Amino acid sequence: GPVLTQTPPSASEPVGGTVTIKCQASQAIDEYLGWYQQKPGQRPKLLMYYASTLASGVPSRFKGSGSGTQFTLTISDLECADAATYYCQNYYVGSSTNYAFTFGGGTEVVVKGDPVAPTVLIFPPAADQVATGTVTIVCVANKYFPDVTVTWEVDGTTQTTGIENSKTPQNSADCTYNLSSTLTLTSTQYNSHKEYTCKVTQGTTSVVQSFNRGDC
Amino acid sequence: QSLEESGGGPVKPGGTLTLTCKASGIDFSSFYYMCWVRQAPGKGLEWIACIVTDITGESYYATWAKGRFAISKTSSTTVTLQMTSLTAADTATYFCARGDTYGYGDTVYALNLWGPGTLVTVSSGQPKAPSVFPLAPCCGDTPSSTVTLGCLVKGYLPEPVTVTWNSGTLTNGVRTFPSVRQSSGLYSLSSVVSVTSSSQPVTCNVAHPATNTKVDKTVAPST
Repeated sequence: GPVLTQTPPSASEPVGGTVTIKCQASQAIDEYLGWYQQKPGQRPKLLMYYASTLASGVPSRFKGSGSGTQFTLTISDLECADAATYYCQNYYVGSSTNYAFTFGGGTEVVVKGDPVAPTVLIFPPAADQVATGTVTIVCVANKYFPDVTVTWEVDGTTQTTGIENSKTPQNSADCTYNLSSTLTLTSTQYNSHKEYTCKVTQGTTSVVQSFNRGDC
Repeated sequence: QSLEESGGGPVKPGGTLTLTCKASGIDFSSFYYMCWVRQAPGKGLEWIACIVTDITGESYYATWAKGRFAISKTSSTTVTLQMTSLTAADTATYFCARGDTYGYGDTVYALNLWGPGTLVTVSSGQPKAPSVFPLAPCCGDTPSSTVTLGCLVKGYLPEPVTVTWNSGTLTNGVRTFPSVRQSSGLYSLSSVVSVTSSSQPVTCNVAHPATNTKVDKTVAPST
């Protein structure tokens, strides 16, 4: 059936704030339109159906509107717990030849808390990983906002390969992230260098953690 | 009322899976749409098919799903989704969902009930158990009243793995990061826990259902 286009693709608003997101149908669908919340790693939750009717248990600070082709979801008094992706969906059966159940593409909502710099941990590879011929150095950035960038240095040289980053969902209480960054090297590479450095940057702020292989 | 999906797992491309959805605590005096919805890694929700639970057993398919996918009500509490000619494009979490039928306009005409989802991974790779490595701060580090220790869970296929700490005694102050998939198709992840430093050991317990493996790694303080 109809194609649903959601905008913006991502929104960021402060705690306590109000965000309005949009769903547009390629053809008229009356009010046969539902809204869902999906937090990372969780199942979808119905928020709203028939465009504006609140699902059971959902607070009135969620407000849906629209008919025909243009729909909105407004969330007020934003909480860190509201950080999620939000989907609209056409839900309708007229007949065997006239039905629709398609979703919009989703809108990611980031909720902004106060800025806080991370504390940073670094973990040298254990002896038994070194034995495998490949090592992984792990850097963890705890409890931070907003987003960070990670740089790795080995004896002062910036690494350009072998890096993988993984970010947790926003904390439901304080909106902060955690991040693991790993640098993978051969055991030969690892044993040929001394200083290993993880640098975690937020704009004009950086937090740097290092170790010296000889000392471990 | 609740839904639970099953029958998900690894499959080779071209293979066939049949998922089933178990409905529990339901009202038999009412009729519903039972639907399957999938979600590719990092992607949006994608509707596959629905079926009405009345005597008609009438079904509704996404266009792309006609042919390869077959939904059917196989009991009063069970709906199945048949998937054939699988491609890695079909790798996704597969949700069972339920919503009301139209009635007199007086119903919850949307998908109000959802299962937790079942993971399907379409890959040519054989299931592979993870290697697990202890993460401890460098030996040269000044000791503190607390320490953060971890485990690196490397090179497994497919998702998921489960990581616990001291068999579930340690739950507060655990951070288990989302896996990262390497170009090889293998996955890795890390888990860390912050503890009050003590004589009690800290051990990560790593399970990988797809290979029926369970490994413990005791993390020395590196001291």
